[PDB]
Amino acid sequence: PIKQEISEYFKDWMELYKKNAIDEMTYKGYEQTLKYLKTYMPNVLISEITASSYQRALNKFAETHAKASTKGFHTRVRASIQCLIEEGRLQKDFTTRAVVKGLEH
Repeated sequence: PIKQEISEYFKDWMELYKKNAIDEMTYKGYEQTLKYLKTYMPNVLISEITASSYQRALNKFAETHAKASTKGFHTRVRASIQCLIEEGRLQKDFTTRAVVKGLEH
């Protein structure tokens, strides 16, 4: 079972598998994505997120960010959900088909 806030977990995750492992300038991205997560998805529990929820959060984000930017957010969040799946703590990867990443230009 996986009961925790999406934002909280992301930080937990990044500091475990990304922190000192990846480039410094690159880690900045995860810190940003973390920040974003805290904003667009406040007390959102990982176990409540649905393909729709996520797509919706992603849309709201796209209406104030560029495509490239919104993409980076998604991709990074997606990666954190993977280990959650692999570990067998999360049933369905809601970020799976939500591949739709609203643009801006």
